[PDB]
Amino acid sequence: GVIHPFLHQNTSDFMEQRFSSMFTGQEFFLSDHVIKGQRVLPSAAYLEMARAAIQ
Amino acid sequence: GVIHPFLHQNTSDFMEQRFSSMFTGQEFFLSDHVIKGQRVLPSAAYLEMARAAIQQATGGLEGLRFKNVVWTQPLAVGPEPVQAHIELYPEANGEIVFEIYSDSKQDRDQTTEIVHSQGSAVLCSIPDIPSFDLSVLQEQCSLRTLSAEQCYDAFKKMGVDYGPAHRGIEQILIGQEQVLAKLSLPSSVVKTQGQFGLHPSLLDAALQSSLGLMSLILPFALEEMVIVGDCSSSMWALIRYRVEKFDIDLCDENGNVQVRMKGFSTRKIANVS
Repeated sequence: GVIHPFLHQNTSDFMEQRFSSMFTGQEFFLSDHVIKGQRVLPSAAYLEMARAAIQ
Repeated sequence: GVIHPFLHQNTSDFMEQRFSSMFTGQEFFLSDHVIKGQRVLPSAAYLEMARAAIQQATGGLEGLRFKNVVWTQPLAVGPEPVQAHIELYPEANGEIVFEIYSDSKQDRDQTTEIVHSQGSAVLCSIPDIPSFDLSVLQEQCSLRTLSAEQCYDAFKKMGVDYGPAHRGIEQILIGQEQVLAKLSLPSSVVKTQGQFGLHPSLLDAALQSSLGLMSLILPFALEEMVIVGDCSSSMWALIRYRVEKFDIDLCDENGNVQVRMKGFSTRKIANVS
């Protein structure tokens, strides 16, 4: 399963700590957040993503 | 899904590169590899785990070398799935130290890490190993021939029950201080040939073939291993008795050495009857 709605999988390697997520547009934070006709990730989402990743 | 049959998920953190896998015991490398009544992860699996882990941690090739590998404890998977982990520690000299352990569920106590395998790895170049003339080796190993039925009957008698996925020995030709074993990926698992670099069936068959040299128990150790190329569906294991050390060359149908193992050692126990 997913680690976190914004952190789908850990993909870290010897060089960098990294997390990766495939956003489809059906998630509530995308389908219900439409700016100028296109689904866009909310600014707040980046802060939550960084927080969870650091945790 | 899983990254690799032995690497289910990446769990690295700022402290360590790490991969984690929950083994249920239904996988072919456990249900068909029963020693003394228990499903046990084949020793060969550890090397493949480490190989796969390194390939992920470096961003993926050939020319990998393991050195000073040890096998300390068996990973038995009973009715409860077992949580295994591999941690990789890189060093400045280019060497990668790996440790493969599992979480014990010692009730009334707090979980503790049980170490199953340790070793080092280095990314080195591919050596130009001369091909073996399989005809000459077959001639040198003409003292006796052991069929697959004979080998796995002996194993079953010793309490080692190899299921279909781990009956890679087709026959063993016996020589003096050496044997030459014909190996083949059991048709049960041919589909999976591409999921592994060091396929546990073939490599475990190579280690099984050490039986031909005339019991071996844990801890095990390996001085050196070099991955030269890919494993094939049909292969040969040239085993040479070199203290209590022997060497194994895994070769393709033409005698090319795809995997060279130097210095296998295992604890000697008296054989009963």
